[PDB]
Amino acid sequence: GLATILAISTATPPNCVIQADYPDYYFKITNSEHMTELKEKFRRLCEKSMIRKRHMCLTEEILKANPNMCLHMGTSLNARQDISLVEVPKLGKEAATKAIKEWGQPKSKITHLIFCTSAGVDMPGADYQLTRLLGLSPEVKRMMIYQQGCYAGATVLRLAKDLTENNKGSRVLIVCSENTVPTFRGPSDTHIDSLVGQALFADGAAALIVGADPDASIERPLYHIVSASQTLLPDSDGAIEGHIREAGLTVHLKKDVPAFFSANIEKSLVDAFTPIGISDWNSIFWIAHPGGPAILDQVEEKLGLRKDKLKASRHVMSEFGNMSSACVLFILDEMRKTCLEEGKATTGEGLDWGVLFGFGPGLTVETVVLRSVPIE
Amino acid sequence: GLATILAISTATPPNCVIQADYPDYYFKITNSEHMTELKEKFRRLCEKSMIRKRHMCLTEEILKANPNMCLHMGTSLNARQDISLVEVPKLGKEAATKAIKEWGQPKSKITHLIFCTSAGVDMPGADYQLTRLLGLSPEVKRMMIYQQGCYAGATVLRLAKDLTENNKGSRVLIVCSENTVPTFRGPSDTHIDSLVGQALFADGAAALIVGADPDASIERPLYHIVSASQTLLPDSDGAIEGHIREAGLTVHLKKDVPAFFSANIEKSLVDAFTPIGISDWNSIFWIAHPGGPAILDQVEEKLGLRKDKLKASRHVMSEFGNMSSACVLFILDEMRKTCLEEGKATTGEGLDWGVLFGFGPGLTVETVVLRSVPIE
Repeated sequence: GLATILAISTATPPNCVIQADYPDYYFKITNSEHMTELKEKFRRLCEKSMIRKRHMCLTEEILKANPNMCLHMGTSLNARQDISLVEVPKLGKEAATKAIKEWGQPKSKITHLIFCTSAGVDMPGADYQLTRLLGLSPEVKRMMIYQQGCYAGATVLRLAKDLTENNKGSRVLIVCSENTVPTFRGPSDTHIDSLVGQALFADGAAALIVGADPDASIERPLYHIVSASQTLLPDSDGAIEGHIREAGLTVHLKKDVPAFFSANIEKSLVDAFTPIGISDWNSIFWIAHPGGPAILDQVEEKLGLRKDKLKASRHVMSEFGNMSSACVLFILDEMRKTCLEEGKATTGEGLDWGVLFGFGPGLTVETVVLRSVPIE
Repeated sequence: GLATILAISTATPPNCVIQADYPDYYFKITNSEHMTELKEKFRRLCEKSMIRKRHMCLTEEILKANPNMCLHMGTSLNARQDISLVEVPKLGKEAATKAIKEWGQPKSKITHLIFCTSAGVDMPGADYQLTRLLGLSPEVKRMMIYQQGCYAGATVLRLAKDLTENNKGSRVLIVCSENTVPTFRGPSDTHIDSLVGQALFADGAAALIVGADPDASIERPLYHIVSASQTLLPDSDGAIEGHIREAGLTVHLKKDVPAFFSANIEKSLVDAFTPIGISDWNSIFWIAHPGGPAILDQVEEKLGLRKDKLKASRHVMSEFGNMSSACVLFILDEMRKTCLEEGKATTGEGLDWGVLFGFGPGLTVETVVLRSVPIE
């Protein structure tokens, strides 16, 4: 009885920004059009991002009401909190409602809730807000995963596996909800790494139902969570940092983040798949947190992946940008929907075994081994 | 094979404040001595707190260097973060080293780390900092429980139970580390509830080793974690709130918080103990988060507990104050040490079954059922 994903749904705020137009908009809304060379640098970041569009509850109108958010380091945490702390459970509820509808069982059967966001902290947390918004049972067992950044979409699966497998009959609702409200800020020609965030980060929420021992008469498995690991990369201290400050969430990068991930990723593959007898990385299906396009390019190069292995991952990046923890969950939804639509033999692009990677601060790699489910 | 507590240790910062002297010190350091009636109110809060002393890394010297922290609502989150983000894993390391020493096994056998704090958020988190400070394996499986307030000492036991029981051979290190750096602030005669926090909150860290299937030749069980539940109290929305703002962590209370907990606590007892055939609440040993003295008084009254049932809980409150998540772990250490010293028959004051309560925002009650271990 492995933890099994039984439903997936997603949600995004209606407001959408076209990446091709973002450099003009961003340098206008931040009053930085005189920064002609930095605008060109940002234009190249956006072109290289391989993102077509991003959803953002931050509208021009809200930014106009919050000018300190358009500065690079304007005092603005309170304004960011006021917006984000409402948005996070609101967007998460939209995804959760759809996931519960697909699942088809009463919400009273939800025994556990995992909520995950890096978009703003509060007491009680977004898990409490979502519980009240959805009308979950007051006895729902909640785990609130705050501020773990971009690997946390795999973290919640690692958590959900132990929760559901140790508690017979349990059904876990997972909700990840992320947005750019804490990180949006104006440009600085001494903080280029902050510009990278302005080119990549986006809003989105994903919700899943997870449970061991599915009842085949009422539930439909999509993926089985076989194993889940976490590791810190050698000599990587300080590569990615995010600080929660009076100016909001500031982001700090070293140059060769992609090099660390690509140089170390095969060790996670070896540890996870050699015990199963698997060594051909093109023979498994892939879900890779795509928030750094260079990371996927370099992993693909390093391992010699066929250019289609990362297609669903890069697809979600193109249509949605870096939604932090939400991305890998969006990608799972994309994969199982595409495989059903195309008559593939399994929810894992016709393959039996799969890998799901989360990447983020540490540097941390989360490695989840999945089994697909046959499609008949 | 139940999750079993195998070692407990604690740590506090050296700087200690005597409660009898705190009202004079507090109104002097905050330049509020003209607030004679509010000082009398605060003096009564401190006298009624039943706290003798509290440990605090916040010294007079640090406060003198950070005058905005002595205002009621001075911009000061950055200053608070700069202090707290270093202190939290530092104090947690002191407790973890001692717990690992008591446990007696190599740190390479630690497979999971749970870190818990409400004293400040950062990316990577305090779990990462502690892992590097202690030299844990880079593959240690980490869970970072941020900002869950005062019930989170039971939350980490609920988490640790599922982690260790679902992973054969696993050994979990739990560290809770809390301090007053985010919440210390000057008085306001329109924010009386903030004064309550100034009378109660304290610094402390606790660390445990938890594992299922102890090896009796090298390990010594103290408590078994039988069950763990969480529930939200009816009609309690908004009773306790904490907001992370430009002025730090602000705390907001309604009047009858103790009434909600005492009125609802027996339902948690019934749900947890009736299935085991237990109904006499004086026949189990008690660990109760003591951070609200009125809560313990009213629970004792409501249930008719003999006046000694809460002795270890009130003892930790007297000697250490409200250390948030750390308290219930300090209390477990106190109980097992006292029972060994006094020749009691079990680590649970001679009784076989016990209850551990966490109380906090929601309103949330965490209910952990424990079994004691015989003492021979």
